Amino acid sequence: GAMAEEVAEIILPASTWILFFDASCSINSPAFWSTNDAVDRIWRLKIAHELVLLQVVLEGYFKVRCILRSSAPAFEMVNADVSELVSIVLPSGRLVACTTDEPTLNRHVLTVPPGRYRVLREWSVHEESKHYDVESAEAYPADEGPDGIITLWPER
Repeated sequence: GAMAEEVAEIILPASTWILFFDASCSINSPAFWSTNDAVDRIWRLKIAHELVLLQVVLEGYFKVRCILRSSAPAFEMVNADVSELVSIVLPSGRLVACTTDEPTLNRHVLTVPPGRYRVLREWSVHEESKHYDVESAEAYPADEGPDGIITLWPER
């Protein structure tokens, strides 16, 4: 039960929002960001479960582990300070990430079967606050993090 099926980690800088979405989502195109009120249209995508939003308190470099799991995790993230159950729709199954600092990041996270997933966002503010002074992804200490874990399992 609760079997890890696919696992990957990304390390990226961010000052406010890390955004997870299907590669086919409108946010993954320049036309989304070239027109006004992109911040309102991000929130509408979140409301519509087309993106998942990872907020950070201050600018830093953060390690995010993403897991496709057969069900909800048997063990919570050990140092998590917050846990929220949301969902995401992935019409192509290609899960990618960007930030409001780098909208063109298009960072591949995982390729999962297309469909709708329950999503657990686990985040450690304590771990996040260790990494505001990280200069680069390469300088992120290998034995530290993840600052958060994003777990997907099929919405049934």
